[PDB]
Parts: sequence; structure tokens; C-alpha cells
Amino acid sequence: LSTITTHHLTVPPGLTPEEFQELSSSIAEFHSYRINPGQCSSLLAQRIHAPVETVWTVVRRFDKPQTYKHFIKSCSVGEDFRMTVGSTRDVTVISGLPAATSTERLDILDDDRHVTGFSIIGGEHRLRNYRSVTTVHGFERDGEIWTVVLESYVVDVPEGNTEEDTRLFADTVVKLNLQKLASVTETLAREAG
Amino acid sequence: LSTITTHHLTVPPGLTPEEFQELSSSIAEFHSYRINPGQCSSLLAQRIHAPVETVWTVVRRFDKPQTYKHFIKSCSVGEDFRMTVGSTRDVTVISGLPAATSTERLDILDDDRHVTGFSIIGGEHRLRNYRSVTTVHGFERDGEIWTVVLESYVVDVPEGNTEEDTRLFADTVVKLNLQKLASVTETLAREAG
Ligand SMILES: COc1cc(/C=C/C(=O)N[C@@H](Cc2ccccc2)C(=O)O)ccc1O
Ligand SMILES: COc1cc(/C=C/C(=O)N[C@@H](Cc2ccccc2)C(=O)O)ccc1O
Repeated sequence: LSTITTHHLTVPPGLTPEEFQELSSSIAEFHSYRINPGQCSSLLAQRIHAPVETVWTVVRRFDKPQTYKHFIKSCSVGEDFRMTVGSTRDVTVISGLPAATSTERLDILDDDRHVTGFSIIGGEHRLRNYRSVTTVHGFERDGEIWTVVLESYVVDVPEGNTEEDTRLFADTVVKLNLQKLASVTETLAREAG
Repeated sequence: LSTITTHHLTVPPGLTPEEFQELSSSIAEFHSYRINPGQCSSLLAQRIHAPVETVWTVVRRFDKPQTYKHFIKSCSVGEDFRMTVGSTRDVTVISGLPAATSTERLDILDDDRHVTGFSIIGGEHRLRNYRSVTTVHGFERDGEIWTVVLESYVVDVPEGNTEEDTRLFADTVVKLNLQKLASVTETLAREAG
């Protein structure tokens, strides 16, 4: 039958137990999925030495994912684009396969709570029915500030793939992109503006 | 007909004109290929704030490419392995496709000149007949030291791929792995040993 993900019940890679205790309710609220056989789901975390709003300024830009994500040749949103839920983008993917475009829909965008997410709704690639949520969270300790970004997804496991290799793949990509996010926004922080 | 690559005649991404002028002869010697229609070739560079021998200690470890390369699930060399030209490794690749192993042969290993290279000799993936060379080079300016790593390859362009997308893919992967090499060996340098 279907089941609920348990991301909110264990400490994910990249997070401390202290940070987890502060985020458990957010993980439950935004990073929970009902998951069916044949799907995989994961939660990744990344610490960033930058203020929450600096990081959020990059995370929220649905029209420019290539600012922090790897393997993007181009991203188009057309002309009428406004940052509203329901908007779509066409991402041309860099892969060893022939050309492929991923069409992606903006599912969530909450600037007050720092939540966004999207769904892959078409394209010929290996993350069919992918859906993902990213949240941004601030931390402080004796005047020092930092941010944690949480990114979770659910996706279908292709016929002939094992669950483990689909999850390893998607996890590897998400982890690399959060590392890029960390570099980009830490640079932005060092420089001000 | 066949032609020679011109990597040694222009400044590659990631290198300064001053650094190029010092390396042009090495690019000619080690990063030249005779290339046929249907193949692509590229030269990438990466500056590393670490001594040449620190970087070389990681670059030369043919049995542990996952120390600096991305998307490696495992790498096996068996039991009799000695670091000699002709040895092979089986690299299990992380991809969105079903399981695949790349069998790779060590083509060059010169510890005096800091040159190594390998050939993909089998496996079902999209870099057929890939062959690559990596060289490591030291620089100094008023007591400050740094290293440049050059990595070139030639590879077949799969039927139905464009040249541009094969090169974009292989370039993206090589560039990410050299960035990882830079982080790993800069950390090793900061810590000594
Ligand atoms: C970069 O952004 C995105 C990336 C992806 C990539 C998915 C995928 O399956 N990629 C495969 C290559 C591949 C295989 C077969 C058909 C097409 C592509 C891989 O890399 O192994 C999806 C949405 C995105 O927004
Ligand atoms: C990580 O190390 C290596 C990586 C590669 C990857 C090659 C390749 O074509 N990868 C594809 C995915 C893919 C597609 C179809 C069949 C198998 C795989 C991609 O990612 O789009 C080769 C040698 C290596 O040593």
C-alpha cells in the first residue's frame, strides 16, 4: 500500500542533531510525501555561512535555476513570465544522451516562510514525476549566523533500475547543486550588496 | 580526413595567458590528439592553491578515482593491483540509467613529470573510446606557490548526439571533478602531513 516518508524522524545527511531538533516540525510540514511502490524519496541538507535572506534570494528564482544547479544548458520561461505558482520553465539538460528538455511547474512559493517547490511535468529523462521542495532556515549562536537549506524529493524508479541506484543518482545531483548554492551565496554574502 | 587538436594554440578555460605561455609546450606534448570525424576533444584547466606534489599525490592514485571524481558508486582493482601502466580498474557509474560499469586502463604514469592518463576500454555508457591525459604543473610568484592541472580528452560522439552536446557533457563532468580535486588537495595542503 502507500506509506508516509520518515524524513522528519531521522537526522538527514548534512544536518546536526541540534539543527534537526529545531527543524523537525518544518520537515514534517513541507518535506513529507505519500509514496507508492516504485517511488523513491530522500531529504538532503546543506549548511551555508550566509544570512537566510541572502540564500533565499537565489533559491526563489525559479526562472534561473542555472544560478546554482549543475548540468543545465539553458532555461527558458518565455515572455509573460511572472514569479507565480503555476508558472512553468523549460530546462534543457546536459547529459550524455541526445537533447532533452524538462518542463517544470512552480508548485509553491512562500517568501515569508522561505518555501518553494516544483514538479517535473514532462520531458524524456530518468526522473519521471519528480517533485521537490526546498526550504531555507536561519540559525544563530552567540552572534554568529548561518543557514540550513533542506531539499527533498519524490520520484519514480524506472523499470529496470534498482531503487538504490535511482536514489543514489538523484541524491548525488541534489547534493552537488546544494554545494553550488552554498558557494554562490557565501560569495554573495562576503561581498555584500 | 584526420586532423590534430589545437589545444596547444589557444588559452583554455581556467588558465591565464601568463600560465599558458609556460605550459604551451606541455600542452603540445601531452594534450594533443589526432581526431577523426565523429570524435570530440577538449582541454580543461584548474588552478589549485597547493604544492604540485600534494596535488599529484591525489591525481596519481588510479585505484581511487572517487577521491576526487563525482558520480562513482565504487571502483575495484582486484587483488594483485600494482600502480603500473596497463593495469585496469572497474568503475561503477552513478547515472539515471540502469547499472553500468566502465573498465578503464592506465595508459601513462610518470611521477617525475607528473603525467597520467587512462582509456575507457569497455562498459555500456555514452563516452565510448574515451581517452584522457592529466598533467600537473607548478607555479611561483614572489614566494607564493600554486598548481595548474590540465585535463584533456578525446571521445566518440554517439549517433544521434550533436558534437556540441557530447562536448558540453564531458566538459561539464571534467570541470566538476577538477573543482573537487582543487577542494580536496587545498584541504590536504591547509592541514599538512
Ligand atoms: C539538470 O537538470 C535536470 C536534470 C534532469 C535529468 C534527468 C536524467 O535522467 N538525467 C540522466 C541523463 C538522461 C538519460 C536519458 C534521457 C535524458 C537524460 C543522467 O544524467 O544520467 C531532469 C530535470 C532537470 O531539471
Ligand atoms: C563517473 O565516471 C564515469 C562516467 C562515465 C559516464 C558516461 C555516461 O554516458 N554517463 C551518462 C549516463 C549513462 C547513460 C547511458 C548508459 C550508461 C550511463 C550520463 O551521466 O548522462 C563513464 C566513465 C566514468 O569513469
